[PDB]
Amino acid sequence: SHMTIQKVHGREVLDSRGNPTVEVEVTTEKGVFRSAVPSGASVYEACELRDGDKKRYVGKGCLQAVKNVNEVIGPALIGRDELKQEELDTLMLRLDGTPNKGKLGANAILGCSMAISKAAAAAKGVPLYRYLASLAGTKELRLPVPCFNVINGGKHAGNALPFQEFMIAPVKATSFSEALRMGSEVYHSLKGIIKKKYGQDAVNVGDEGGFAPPIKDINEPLPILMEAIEEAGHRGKFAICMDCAASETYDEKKQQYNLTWVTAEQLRETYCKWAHDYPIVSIEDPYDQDDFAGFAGITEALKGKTQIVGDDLTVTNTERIKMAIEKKACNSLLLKINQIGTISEAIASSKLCMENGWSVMVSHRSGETEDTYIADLVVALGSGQIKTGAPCRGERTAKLNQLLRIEEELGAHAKFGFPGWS
Amino acid sequence: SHMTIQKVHGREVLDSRGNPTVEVEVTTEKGVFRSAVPSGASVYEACELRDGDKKRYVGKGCLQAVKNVNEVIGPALIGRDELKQEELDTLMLRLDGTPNKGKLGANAILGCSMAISKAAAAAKGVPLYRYLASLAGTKELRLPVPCFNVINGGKHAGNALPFQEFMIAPVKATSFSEALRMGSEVYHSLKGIIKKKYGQDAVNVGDEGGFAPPIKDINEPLPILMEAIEEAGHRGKFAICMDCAASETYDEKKQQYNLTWVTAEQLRETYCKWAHDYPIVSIEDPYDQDDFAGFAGITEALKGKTQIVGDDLTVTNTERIKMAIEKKACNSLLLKINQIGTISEAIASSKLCMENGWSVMVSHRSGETEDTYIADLVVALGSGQIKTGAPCRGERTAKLNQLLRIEEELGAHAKFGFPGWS
Ligand SMILES: [Zn+2]
Ligand SMILES: [Zn+2]
Ligand SMILES: [Zn+2]
Ligand SMILES: [Zn+2]
Repeated sequence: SHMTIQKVHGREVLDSRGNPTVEVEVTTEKGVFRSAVPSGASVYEACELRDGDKKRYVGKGCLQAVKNVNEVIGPALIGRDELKQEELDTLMLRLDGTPNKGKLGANAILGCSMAISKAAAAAKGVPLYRYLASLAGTKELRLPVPCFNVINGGKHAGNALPFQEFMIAPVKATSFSEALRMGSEVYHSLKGIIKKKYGQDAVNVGDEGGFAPPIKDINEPLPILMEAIEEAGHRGKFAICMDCAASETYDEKKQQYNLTWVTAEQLRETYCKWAHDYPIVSIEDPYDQDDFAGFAGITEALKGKTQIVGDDLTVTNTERIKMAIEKKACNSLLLKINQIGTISEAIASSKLCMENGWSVMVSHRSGETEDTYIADLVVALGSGQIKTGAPCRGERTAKLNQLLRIEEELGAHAKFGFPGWS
Repeated sequence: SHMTIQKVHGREVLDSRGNPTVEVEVTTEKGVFRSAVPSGASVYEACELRDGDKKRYVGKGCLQAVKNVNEVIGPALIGRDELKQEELDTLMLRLDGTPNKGKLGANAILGCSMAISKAAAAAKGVPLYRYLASLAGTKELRLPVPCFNVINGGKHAGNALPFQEFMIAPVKATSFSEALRMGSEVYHSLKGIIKKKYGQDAVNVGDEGGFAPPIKDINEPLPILMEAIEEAGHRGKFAICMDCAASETYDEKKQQYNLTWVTAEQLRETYCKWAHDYPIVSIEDPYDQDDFAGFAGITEALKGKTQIVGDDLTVTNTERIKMAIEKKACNSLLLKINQIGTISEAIASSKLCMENGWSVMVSHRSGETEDTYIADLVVALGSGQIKTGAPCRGERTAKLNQLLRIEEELGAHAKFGFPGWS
């Protein structure tokens, strides 16, 4: 019939770091719907298909993934009812036939899954976040507390700092508008504080908009963030979220954490000390991707005070998530749609986790685009936690602006934040 | 009647640096059309209205500008035919009544002018760039050579480098696709070259996605860019564009250029030496905003080999442009829509310049957004020269991706590049 999918086309585009990624457009009677796939540039993840042709983009081309969209998936979608998300996502999973989307590519299937949901939402006559909420059966929509990336370390910075991300979050804000503003003002106080204590050539930013100051000391980042919060004029209104990415400094051969050498229990120490002294309400990957025992041991320890977020642990993987749920290895799931492959599965994983008392933090990827899907997504799941970078760089601010638009659209009574952090 | 403007709404959003700016939406029977205003964070420019309220965004709020959209311009636009660009833009100029748009604000009028053109294009049934080309009477559309920002100096970097921007341009590319790819690959070779000669904590990027290495030497940037071009594998396919922003180091009290102290004729020297030895096909603001005599003296000197681009000289100002045209102070106009205020005037200035043999380089602003208007604009004017930053950072890549979409849409026969640089 009529209101059916008419065209499906994919193409190569650049992400925020100059690397190619996939973009898909689904055309229907109501228009053209386009979605772009994020990239993290980093085993449990769904397969991201790259050309590997050193002649183009240093082998990072996505021509094969685009081709799979234009030649295999697209033609199977022509004529189909875009309203059937689960049915269409299932078709693509079956079209691929492998557990990790290795034949067609997760970066080929995801663009389609996303664009389909956008076309279906338009067909229904409601914004994306509303269509996705009904899809996820979400009872209450809500604007998330944005966790802004402001200080980099580890593999991220040519620093003396081992841990990865240091974030600030306006938990006490009463609206996303105020939240975004506060985050912004603090980000600027920080820029000025870092320029004074490290120099002008120290405020340039990393992939996520945050700073990578030459921090040569480990108990320096937290206090500097408190000072920036203080100076911005928002003392007591923020909390802190960390992403240790502890795997990047762990080798079993030693069962060591070279920060110098420290171990787990001798690590669960630094954490507790930082979670007792600072308002750190969330720690991501405090341990290695497989140190389950250590994972669950820091989860019940900091329970009620600091959520433990799984990333290199859950890798947004179904099997991996259930292993974590069973061993209580963590209580917060970082949701990266491109690590799983489809929206039906992404939503399924969020629901499974929330059903087990877990919280969900929707996040971006190191390599983002002007795409704003996760903005509508985080609101549709009503999780109240998202991480799309510092309030700097277009691929980050595009999401923050979309959240502003969603709030305005919902009205003064729109709910804001994570109830456990307010 | 029917296909008329139904709603006009403005709001505050964040640009790529965390600072507020204006965004406008024009709703018609065919949909919602939104455009965001760029910001350069820097006398001849049209007025950018800021709140000046230190309580919000350090006085950078744009509530007054948004309010002017929602309360003065918007209501005057309800019911109007969006097809009449010049008529509607003229109305807004008259609504403001001041030569510099100081009553309503250039950042209030521009969003409206832009969104109106988008709504009119949809009403006509053609993409934005096509509607704008007919509006500008452009005879031949063409994809521009992108001039990528890769090395920062002056007020831009805590460098020992005085001059502002150093850009690379794939002039010999045969298509925008190839152009974007080459630019990207070189950008990556550069990242690796700079990391080796300056360190890991030296590849973080500036506002425009480029690098601000600790270059402590002045004849270092050019050779490093040639090396990066060479290594990427595109020897002889690139050219170089510079933005001296010579005003930032000039004080008449002295009539000096503190690079140390050098003068004009003793500056026109370094330029010539760099334009004789390197493939520098374009120099922006080689002199102070008022050193006309020096401006025209370097224009006929490097004529045929290196275009002289006016920025702090022309400030996209009508009166300023005519003074330059008369004295042959330069031959290339940097086009910044938010420096003038409306699309009719922006297009008028481009046509006036091209009619006098000048070239036109459409550009972004230090503070951009996920907006992609200038992508369709540069193509609509058929100038073949645009500058939207390095192939890094979403507010820059969003434009580069839009250009990719425009090319694909035009077809294999689509023209690419600036004929004088090919
Ligand atoms: Zn990170
Ligand atoms: Zn992580
Ligand atoms: Zn610049
Ligand atoms: Zn300039």
